[PDB]
Amino acid sequence: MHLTPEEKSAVTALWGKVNVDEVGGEALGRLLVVYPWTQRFFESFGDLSTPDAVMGNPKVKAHGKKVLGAFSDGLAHLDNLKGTFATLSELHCDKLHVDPENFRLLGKVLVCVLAHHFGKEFTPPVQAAYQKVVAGVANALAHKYH
Amino acid sequence: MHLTPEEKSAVTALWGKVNVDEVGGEALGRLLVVYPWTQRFFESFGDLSTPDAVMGNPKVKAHGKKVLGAFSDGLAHLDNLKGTFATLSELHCDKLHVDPENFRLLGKVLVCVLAHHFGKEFTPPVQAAYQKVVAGVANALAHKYH
Amino acid sequence: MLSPADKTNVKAAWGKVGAHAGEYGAEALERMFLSFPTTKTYFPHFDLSHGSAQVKGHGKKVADALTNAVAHVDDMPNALSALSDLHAHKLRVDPVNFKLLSHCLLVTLAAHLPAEFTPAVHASLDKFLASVSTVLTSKYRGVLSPADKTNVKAAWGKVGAHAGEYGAEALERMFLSFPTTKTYFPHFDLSHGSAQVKGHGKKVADALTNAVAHVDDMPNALSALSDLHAHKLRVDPVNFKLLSHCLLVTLAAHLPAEFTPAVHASLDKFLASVSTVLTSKYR
Ligand code: HEM
Ligand code: HEM
Ligand code: HEM
Ligand code: HEM
Ligand SMILES: [C-]#N
Ligand SMILES: [C-]#N
Ligand SMILES: [C-]#N
Ligand SMILES: [C-]#N
Repeated sequence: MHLTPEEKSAVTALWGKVNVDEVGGEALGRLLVVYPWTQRFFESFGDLSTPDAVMGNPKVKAHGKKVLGAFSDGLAHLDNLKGTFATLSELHCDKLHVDPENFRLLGKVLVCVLAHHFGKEFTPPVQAAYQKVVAGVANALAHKYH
Repeated sequence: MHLTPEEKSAVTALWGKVNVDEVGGEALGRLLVVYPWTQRFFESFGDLSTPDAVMGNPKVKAHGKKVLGAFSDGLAHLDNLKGTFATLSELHCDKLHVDPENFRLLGKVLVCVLAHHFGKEFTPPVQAAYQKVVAGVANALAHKYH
Repeated sequence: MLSPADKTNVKAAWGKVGAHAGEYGAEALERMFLSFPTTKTYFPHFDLSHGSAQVKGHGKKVADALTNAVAHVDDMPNALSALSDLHAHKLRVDPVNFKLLSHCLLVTLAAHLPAEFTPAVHASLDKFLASVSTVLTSKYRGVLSPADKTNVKAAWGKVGAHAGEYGAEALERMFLSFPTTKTYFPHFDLSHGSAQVKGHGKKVADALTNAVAHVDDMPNALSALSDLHAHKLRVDPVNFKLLSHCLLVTLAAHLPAEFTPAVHASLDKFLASVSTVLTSKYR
């Protein structure tokens, strides 16, 4: 979408410190622990009773990385997320049946993780550039619906 | 927004049987009567205490022709709603201070008004074409906000 | 909420629908599936083809429920309890879809009641449908359980004299991230480090400190604060989820080891509650 060279350099700058793997499961597990209803999609995993069950469950981790990876891929094609997330957009609609309004919950959970793992560094102007990025990815995921 | 050609054809076909002076006055009277808190922006219009006064109010009527006049333009330039509502976007943001969430309220009332006037002719497919239009218009008008 | 005049307008309009309630319900559903396709994800098992037999059926059941609601208009929550457990607990339907259905219901009524769809009736119907929704959307992620109560205190306590400092940082993060919110502070100097934002930021966190102190009775505590927002200002509800997200990012950037999943979830539930308290009087 529309990213200023500065915020198109700030986003990529801080991502270059992001441990996609551990961050992949930190975000997905919290989604599962903060917005419980979303769990009805991931029983495929196992025991999702306690937060300790969730964060420790290896299926959640394994999936969390597959998710933060597609995300990293969306970052390589920042100005054409519609094409990069088209297939996935077909998957979530036709196969998975996910109300796109959920895509937003992962967006705010991921940002919080970035804040938690960066504190001071994750300044207000950085947050902003990020808000734009997740919103752009959400609208790409909800794009093939019909 | 992306409407099909036959949807584009349907919207315009129907817009032709529309009496802008008549619908604009009613669409705006309804906004102020159904979402009474929005009349906080039209204190200068006079007496807006009873629905009889709003619909009968001369300023309300005059302002509506303008509102719907802008709309026919958006429809006349359907492949570029942003370049048509740029002045209007800047105005609503900078001069007026309108939360863009209120834009959707007006679109809602327009669809109800068209349905009321067209009745049976306002079929589901025809409503869907129109839902695309007003969601595009509200989006373009909410673009110069910063 | 609904005025006696409002009850009357509803009863009369629904009375005019009559035996067609059943067919108007299938129509509202079809219009919805067609205008807002994302809603179809909640009905992956149905036959949504036009004039479908499964849709005619559900429409009638949806219609019977509105009749139940219209007939027990004075105690909506009571008569619709089961319907609430279903959509909230079993089905798990996002509240935003209730606005799409209601909309297609009013469009259906409008197209069928030429003489009756007056602006006054249109207004009274839109409130009723909004009440029905609130009722079926009530028992979602709610209630501050005793474990959350601890979390919110064990975390807010760890804020301390940095509350006014954080509330100001919450406001800035919101203004920068969500520009449209500045439409509520147009005369302020929203610039970084302004005294307006700092002077205002301490008030927000003071009211939040107070909400924690009176966590079990926020409705009384925040009464005049809810009148300010919902009535004197008319702040759109969605804006409150914006202020909430920003407080979480600030809180999480400053108290990391303390921002565990458990703590996170509880603050999200608390802030969600505060927002609803200030919301209420809106309609
Ligand atoms: C918004 C960001 C999201 C992105 C980019 C994303 C990405 C992914 C990816 C890459 C996969 C793996 C697909 C494969 O096998 O190739 C996946 C699977 C899946 N996603 Fe998402 N997703 C998102 C949001 C959501 C949300 C919010 C939900 C539901 C609340 C959801 C539910 C699922 C489910 C159920 C699967 C299948 C996992 C299984 O096999 O059990 N996704 N997603
Ligand atoms: C849905 C799309 C909207 C369109 C197409 C639209 C269109 C217009 C037009 C054509 C004007 C120009 C009047 C002039 O310059 O002389 C105007 C003025 C204005 N609009 Fe909107 N508008 C929209 C939504 C809103 C909404 C929802 C509100 C807020 C309730 C709003 C509040 C105003 C006000 C108060 C003015 C200034 C009127 C005056 O001069 O006193 N508009 N709008
Ligand atoms: C004004 C609000 C609504 C009313 C009055 C209403 C009413 C009903 C009724 C009467 C049933 C039958 C339940 C039963 O027989 O046990 C039902 C089922 C259901 N509703 Fe709603 N509903 C509303 C909004 C929604 C929305 C917005 C959605 C999602 C778009 C939704 C999705 C469903 C689903 C998925 C079912 C069950 C389908 C099945 O039988 O498998 N409802 N609703
Ligand atoms: C977490 C929820 C919120 C709380 C606890 C809160 C609290 C407060 C408090 C304590 C005041 C000061 C009252 C006064 O003396 O004027 C106030 C005023 C106000 N609030 Fe909020 N607020 C919240 C969210 C919002 C949001 C999301 C907006 C809009 C973006 C908003 C807009 C305003 C405005 C415009 C005023 C009046 C400012 C003035 O006096 O000029 N509030 N708020
Ligand atoms: C996939 N989440
Ligand atoms: C704008 N009315
Ligand atoms: C209800 N569907
Ligand atoms: C009030 N902020």
